[PDB]
Amino acid sequence: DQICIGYHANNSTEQVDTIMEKNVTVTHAQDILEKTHNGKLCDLDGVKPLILRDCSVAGWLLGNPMCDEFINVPEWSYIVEKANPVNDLCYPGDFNDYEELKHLLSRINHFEKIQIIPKSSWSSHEASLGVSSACPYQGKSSFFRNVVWLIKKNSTYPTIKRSYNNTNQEDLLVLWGIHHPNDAAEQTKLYQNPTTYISVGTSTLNQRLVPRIATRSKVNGQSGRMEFFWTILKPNDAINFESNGNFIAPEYAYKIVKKGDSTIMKSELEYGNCNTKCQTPMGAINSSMPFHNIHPLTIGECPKYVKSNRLVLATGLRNSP
Amino acid sequence: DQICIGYHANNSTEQVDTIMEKNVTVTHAQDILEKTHNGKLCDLDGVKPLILRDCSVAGWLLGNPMCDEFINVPEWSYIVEKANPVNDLCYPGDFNDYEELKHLLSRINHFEKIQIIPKSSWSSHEASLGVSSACPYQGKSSFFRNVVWLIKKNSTYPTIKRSYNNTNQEDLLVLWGIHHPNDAAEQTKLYQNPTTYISVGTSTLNQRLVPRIATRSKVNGQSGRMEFFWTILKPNDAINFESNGNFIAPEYAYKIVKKGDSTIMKSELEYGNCNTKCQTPMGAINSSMPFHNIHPLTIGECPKYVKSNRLVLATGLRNSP
Amino acid sequence: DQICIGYHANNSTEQVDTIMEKNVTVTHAQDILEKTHNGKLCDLDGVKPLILRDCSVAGWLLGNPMCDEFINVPEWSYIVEKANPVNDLCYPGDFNDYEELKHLLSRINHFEKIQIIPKSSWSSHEASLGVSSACPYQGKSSFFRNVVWLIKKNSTYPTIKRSYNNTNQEDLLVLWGIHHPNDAAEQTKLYQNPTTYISVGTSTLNQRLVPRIATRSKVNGQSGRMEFFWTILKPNDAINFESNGNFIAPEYAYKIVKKGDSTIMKSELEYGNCNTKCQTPMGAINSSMPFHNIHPLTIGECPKYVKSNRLVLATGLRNSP
Amino acid sequence: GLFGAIAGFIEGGWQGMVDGWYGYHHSNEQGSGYAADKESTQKAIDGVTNKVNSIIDKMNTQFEAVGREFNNLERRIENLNKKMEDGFLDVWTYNAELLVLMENERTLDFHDSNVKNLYDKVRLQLRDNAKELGNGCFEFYHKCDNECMESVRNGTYDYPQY
Amino acid sequence: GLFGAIAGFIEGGWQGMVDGWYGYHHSNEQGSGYAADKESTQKAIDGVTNKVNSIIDKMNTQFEAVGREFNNLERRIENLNKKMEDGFLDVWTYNAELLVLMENERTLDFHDSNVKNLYDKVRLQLRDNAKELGNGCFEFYHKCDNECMESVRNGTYDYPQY
Amino acid sequence: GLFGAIAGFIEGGWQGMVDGWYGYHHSNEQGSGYAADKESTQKAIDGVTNKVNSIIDKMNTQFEAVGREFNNLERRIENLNKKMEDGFLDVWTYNAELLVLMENERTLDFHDSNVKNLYDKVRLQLRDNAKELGNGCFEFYHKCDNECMESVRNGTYDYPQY
Ligand SMILES: CC(=O)N[C@H]1[C@H]([C@H](O)[C@H](O)CO)O[C@@](OC[C@H]2O[C@@H](O)[C@H](O)[C@@H](O)[C@H]2O)(C(=O)O)C[C@@H]1O
Ligand SMILES: CC(=O)N[C@H]1[C@H]([C@H](O)[C@H](O)CO)O[C@@](OC[C@H]2O[C@@H](O)[C@H](O)[C@@H](O)[C@H]2O)(C(=O)O)C[C@@H]1O
Ligand SMILES: CC(=O)N[C@H]1[C@H]([C@H](O)[C@H](O)CO)O[C@@](OC[C@H]2O[C@@H](O)[C@H](O)[C@@H](O)[C@H]2O)(C(=O)O)C[C@@H]1O
Ligand SMILES: *[C@@H]1O[C@H](CO)[C@@H](O)[C@H](O)[C@H]1NC(C)=O
Ligand SMILES: *[C@@H]1O[C@H](CO)[C@@H](O)[C@H](O)[C@H]1NC(C)=O
Ligand SMILES: *[C@@H]1O[C@H](CO)[C@@H](O)[C@H](O)[C@H]1NC(C)=O
Ligand SMILES: *[C@@H]1O[C@H](CO)[C@@H](O)[C@H](O)[C@H]1NC(C)=O
Ligand SMILES: *[C@@H]1O[C@H](CO)[C@@H](O)[C@H](O)[C@H]1NC(C)=O
Ligand SMILES: *[C@@H]1O[C@H](CO)[C@@H](O)[C@H](O)[C@H]1NC(C)=O
Ligand SMILES: *[C@H]1O[C@H](CO)[C@@H](O)[C@H](O)[C@H]1NC(C)=O
Ligand SMILES: *[C@H]1O[C@H](CO)[C@@H](O)[C@H](O)[C@H]1NC(C)=O
Ligand SMILES: *[C@H]1O[C@H](CO)[C@@H](O)[C@H](O)[C@H]1NC(C)=O
Repeated sequence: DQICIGYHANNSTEQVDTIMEKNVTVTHAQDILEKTHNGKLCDLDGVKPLILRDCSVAGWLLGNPMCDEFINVPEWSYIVEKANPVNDLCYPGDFNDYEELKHLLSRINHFEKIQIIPKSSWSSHEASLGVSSACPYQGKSSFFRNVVWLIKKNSTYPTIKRSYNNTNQEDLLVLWGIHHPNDAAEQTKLYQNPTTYISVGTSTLNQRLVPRIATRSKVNGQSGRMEFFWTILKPNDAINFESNGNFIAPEYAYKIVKKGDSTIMKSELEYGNCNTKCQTPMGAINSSMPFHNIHPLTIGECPKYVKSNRLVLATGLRNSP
Repeated sequence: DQICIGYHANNSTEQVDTIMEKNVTVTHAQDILEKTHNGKLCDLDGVKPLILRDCSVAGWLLGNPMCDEFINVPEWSYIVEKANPVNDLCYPGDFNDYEELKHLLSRINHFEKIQIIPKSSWSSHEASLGVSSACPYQGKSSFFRNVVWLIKKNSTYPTIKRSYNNTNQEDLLVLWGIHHPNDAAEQTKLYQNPTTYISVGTSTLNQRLVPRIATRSKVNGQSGRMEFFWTILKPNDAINFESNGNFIAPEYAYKIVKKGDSTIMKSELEYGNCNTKCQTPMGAINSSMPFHNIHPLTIGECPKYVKSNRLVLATGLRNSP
Repeated sequence: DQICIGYHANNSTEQVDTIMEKNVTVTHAQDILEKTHNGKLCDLDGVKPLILRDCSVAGWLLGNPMCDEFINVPEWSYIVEKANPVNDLCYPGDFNDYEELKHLLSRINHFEKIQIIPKSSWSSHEASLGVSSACPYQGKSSFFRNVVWLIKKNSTYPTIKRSYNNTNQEDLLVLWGIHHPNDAAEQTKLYQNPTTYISVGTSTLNQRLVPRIATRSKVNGQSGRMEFFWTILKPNDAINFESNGNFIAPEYAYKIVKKGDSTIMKSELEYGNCNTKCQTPMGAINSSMPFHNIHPLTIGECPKYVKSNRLVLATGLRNSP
Repeated sequence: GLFGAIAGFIEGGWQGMVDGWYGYHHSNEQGSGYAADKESTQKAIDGVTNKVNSIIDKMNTQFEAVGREFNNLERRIENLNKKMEDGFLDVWTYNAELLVLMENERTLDFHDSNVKNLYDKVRLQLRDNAKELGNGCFEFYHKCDNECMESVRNGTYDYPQY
Repeated sequence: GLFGAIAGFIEGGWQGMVDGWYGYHHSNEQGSGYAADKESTQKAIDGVTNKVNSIIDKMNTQFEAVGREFNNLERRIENLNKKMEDGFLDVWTYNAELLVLMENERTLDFHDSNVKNLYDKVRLQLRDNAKELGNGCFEFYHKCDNECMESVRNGTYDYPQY
Repeated sequence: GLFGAIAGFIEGGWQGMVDGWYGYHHSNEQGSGYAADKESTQKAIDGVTNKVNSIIDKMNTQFEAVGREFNNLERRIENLNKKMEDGFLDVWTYNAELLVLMENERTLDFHDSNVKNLYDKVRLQLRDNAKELGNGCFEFYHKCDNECMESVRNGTYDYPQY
């Protein structure tokens, strides 16, 4: 008669690593790394992302006429932009402090577009011939829909003096621009006055832009340039414009209604018709694992990202052969 | 007859955590995390901090007339500034490369103010009517005490050409400024000359500022702006001014006598009448613990900051019930 | 008769540290920290570094006449620059976005110099009297060899309008500059025209520089300044110059033939006549240790840098006395 | 393993013991079979479960990357940003792999130890009333019926009675 | 615990043993009492003390946050700065908590081991001159007066003499 | 050490045992000598070798500093850069030192454990056919010639035969 002490064994082929030994077969183990995603861009907790498709943040915000899809976008959860969107600045140029603005958007979930300087109200200037072949719409020359490219009327560009008071409650994103022409002849041809400027002032802003003549390679058929600028007008504050020519005046500015957690995600993927609690640029994640290895840039309630191929914890004991 | 092997027990209720078990009662333990502070701002090793009270670094350095307390400050150990000091730029504007200057101060313990361009010495210009209602002193209009706001004399602002040679041994912080007026009428009213400039040069500096007209919201009763600039004049180097108007000339500059470990600490607290070897924005620390959890931004001989609520090491053994 | 169980001992005096005990003598151990270097700068995998000796990257690239050694440098593995090279900007001034350019060089192994605007081709201007005593060569006044300092001819500086098309395949680094003179008299004396400018344009660049008059301390015998600028001209793109005076025109630009892993290493050491697989600013490394403590800034196939004085792993067991 | 029991003096595990991690096997004239030791099993389950939750929880606070964009003449800070984000990933990847390796080793040894301790618990009861065979088993001097066997598993084995 | 002694075959500790971590209790016709084993106690004190100092010392070099200020259009680098400073706090907080958990576990086991080893030291002297009761105690075959007891604690227990 | 064998009940090592980490020494009428236990030695060599390679490999991915230059009015980001690079060095220096301390401790204990387990392996064969002297040695009741000694090292010691 005998009694023996012993331990469990089973048919398990799960393996774990230790410092001194790799691939130890164990009776029980627990994977803690999520390796799979659904390969799609999805709603984050039911709230759809802004998928800019072939438009950039600049195209969207300035109102590139190929970006009419985004003429009034509802609240978003995050934003998706391709690596090199084709519909950016249709008329070539720059967007001043562009990255700093994009950073500002990462804390914004909703814009509400409003008209601050009506197009009709420019009676002393021509406000309806501010178009170009670089920004086409349905076969015809058009322009950034949110700013108005003003030119001389009956051979006269009189001084502009406009002011807008932010009487609404929500911070206001105001965009405007300057036109840099090719030569002295083009300047007088559009604006008459040979030496011009745009002065912009707010509570804090103290700007004065002057156009800049230089001979430039053509880009989308134009050698002239537009340089766009922006500010955030606080509530009860007033923005003040004064110009001589070359002014791209605001028509519409964006009201900042909802501030919160957001992100600009860079991805080529389209909308997946889809819902998740954790999104990545490669696809959405649904798991209870404490870790994953899909992509570092996630949004939502996510496992922690690690660069591992494999994380498996021993729970049971060394399994016998 | 028998002999037994055994171990110590006692009345201890100290507990420690392990990976596999939490709240294990042990016979002896050692707390290593300091959780308490005295709630005060104190001298660091006997050397008092500069408590700017309701003034900012700009108010202090430019000599905002509400900041006379700091007209000649002795050596400091660290500096304390509120989150939003009320006595900043009394006349509205900007301070150019302000943050880069504040960073410079983190390596400075002592300034010694000296006069470089006497107020009396401006015989061709008016140098005693450079005041405003935005910078009041004892009921009367005053101005930043360290720079001189020069205006026209007998309707004439002749060209200024001044030079100061840094013949003292210690690097010199020189401050100056430009005045941006509201309109063409104000320009000639103060400075006569309609198109003006300030050119500043040193061994390395090659500046030329031009005033900037724009219509601006009022701030502290003014729509005009001041933009302040600075440099560090090395020893044996000369600073050279030339202006037409709009020049806010240096009177006093600061000598950098002591360079060393310092910090600008952001806190609402006042002076505690007090001495410590380790200071935080919430209070001072006195302990031999290797760790604390009070605040990450400390100055002095400090424990290492961690975000833990509790760090307790087992020294003794598992205590019996 | 007996049988005993026991363990190895030997004459070893190697010691290791543990948490609970320091300096434990063990029978066998393995050092894993490399502490030695050869004290020399060496070829990296047979490919020599560019040792700028007493020249800076600016001196080299602008062609400071004391830096003729580097007039045509072959492919390099890394670059070595002293902390304060004496042959920098011989004519005083600044180099715009200098650090951003140096960063660009860290991804470049080879430049190929080519002529884009021949010196001879300036028939309407004087192009051979653009020299100074600050940039001497063999006893005589000279100048940065890669850019041409153009001055008036028969008392006439007519407008310059030049364009270069990048028809070669490799990105092109184009350098140019502006001259800032001392006073109104010097301006007309060199360039005739009192108010001048340089406008530069490419596919993306939209520049317009204006010279800046100010009274400046002398530096290397000059109070006038040069400010140098650069761009990367893509292939098939054109650079366009227009100026009135004060223009330092390109003669030579650098073709970017090889892009790859490189680094600008700061060191006082000269060439060691030497080859290594891992280089540091203090010397080269040859070891199989996984770690070293020589210097953090290494190039090549290197052990990982740690700040330890000693890392030794126990392999054997506690050695007996 | 460090404690010598698992895959040591106890050569291999028991496919036949299904309801616990550790236990006993008996052989006598009435038959034979396996019985899990509930106490030591449950102790093991609590320990390993606390370990896993401790591991998950400690990794709770950990670096999260954010998108930041830079222009063509902001390459230095762009590169700083990249090195920063990558550096923290490398630090946390290392933490996670090393923790898993180290604790897996400790988990295997924990089990080994639990087995060694159950074996000793039985050894210290039986004293000289059984032969220690060297393989996990004790061969009794007296006959040990099911009630007898049960008292060994009880902790109740009445040594003076035999 | 891993070594089976503390709160294992030795059920509980001794409030009555006041002058050491580990030791002996004796019972004979002359009386009874506790005696600390000085050597194994002092060994434990040296180990734990070195551990604590090792732990404190390793955390000596560690990240220190510095104040850096940024303007309204330097939000990207401000955010980089914040993520950097926070990230290092998270790394060092984790290091400190994990080290304390891991070493606390090791400290408890160290003690367990020291007890098991003192018990074995005594067991290996007494050999078959005493009954191993199973609870930390040895019951002698001969009478063992105070001098006898002292020789067991000595390391001197003369086995052939009994 | 935790397992009580090395520098414990086995007082010291053997300069005379040259061809392994652990083994046996025998004494009988035919002579005496040392013999390495190949199996437990090789096990130790594999473990320590895997440990070292695991340690080297885990440190493979680790922060690398890059040169970045800044001008006189870029002091804030220069300082950020410096604190970043230094901070990661401190983190990896700490990782490397702590790993080496911790694993060195584990390596010493691993050996101790391997010795204790070889001693027990022999003890469990000999059972009551030898006196356990208390010092690593077993003194036999029967004479044990070289073939006898070899069977103890074999694992083959025929207990019923003696
Ligand atoms: C408001 C206005 O002036 N619109 C013009 C525009 C501007 O004058 C010009 O862009 C300023 O730099 O120019 C447009 O013509 C330029 C265009 O002419 C075509 O014939 C040619 O094919 C193109 O390469 C280009 O030169 C324009 O389309 O932008 C006309 C527009 O009405
Ligand atoms: C040196 C000087 O000119 N001081 C004036 C000052 C400047 O002319 C002006 O600030 C430049 O922009 O203006 C002062 O008057 C402006 C002031 O007038 C009050 O009547 C009114 O209540 C205020 O809102 C404001 O417009 C000034 O106080 O700043 C007078 C000062 O002497
Ligand atoms: C192209 C040209 O004009 N070269 C001049 C040069 C420039 O006019 C000047 O640098 C622009 O600021 O000036 C040179 O003379 C200046 C020089 O004169 C010496 O007599 C004196 O010793 C020096 O301190 C300095 O003032 C020059 O050498 O740079 C002559 C050069 O031909
Ligand atoms: C362990 O298993 C993996 C995956 O099955 C295999 O690829 C690897 O080579 C093995 N590692 C070792 C050290 O044997
Ligand atoms: C804007 O208008 C509101 C009331 O309509 C006023 O209170 C505010 O001060 C105005 N803006 C200014 C002063 O800049
Ligand atoms: C341990 O003790 C703390 C503080 O007394 C208590 O709040 C906590 O819930 C306990 N933790 C566990 C796991 O029992
Ligand atoms: C300033 O003066 C000193 C002597 O008084 C002189 O040596 C120095 O060169 C002067 N400054 C210059 C040249 O800029
Ligand atoms: C260990 O040895 C080193 C180097 O020989 C010596 O300097 C040091 O003081 C010793 N450390 C301790 C704790 O004894
Ligand atoms: C440069 O020349 C090439 C052909 O010689 C041409 O294709 C290219 O478009 C030119 N540069 C321009 C258009 O800027
Ligand atoms: C265990 O078993 C014995 C014999 O079967 C029985 O008499 C006794 O009551 C039991 N004791 C316990 C603690 O279970
Ligand atoms: C220990 O005690 C014995 C018996 O009391 C005594 O005779 C002997 O001298 C002592 N030996 C040591 C090493 O203390
Ligand atoms: C070991 O030794 C014995 C006695 O010398 C011998 O007869 C037997 O064949 C051997 N067995 C093994 C497994 O080596």
